[PDB]
Amino acid sequence: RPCKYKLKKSTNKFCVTCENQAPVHFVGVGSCGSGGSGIFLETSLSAGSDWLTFQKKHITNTRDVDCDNIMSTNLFHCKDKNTFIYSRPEPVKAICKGIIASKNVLTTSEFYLSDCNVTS
Repeated sequence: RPCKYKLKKSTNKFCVTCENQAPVHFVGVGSCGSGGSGIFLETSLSAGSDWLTFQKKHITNTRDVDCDNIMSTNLFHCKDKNTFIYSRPEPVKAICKGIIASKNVLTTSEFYLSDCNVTS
């Protein structure tokens, strides 16, 4: 038990940013949230990371998270929240095709969304 968190689950699409035919940034859940401010509280995988690590960061092919055993995983850092996407890599990567412009579109399908938010 690393920290204390509250129970949040949903089932919906997600928004991201494609850069060189692969999504290297998260944007939002069921919508695309505008980035036109000096905010830096996000992971910002655009500079110093890739799509190849974006997957391991907050996506899984099997939700095994209980928000009490993540002391054993890479997420032991006691963050304020995280947003786990239970999907395959295909419906995430293939949202874009030929895009170099650092942009994507919101998905259309409904995936298992697994948030967990801190409770002090």
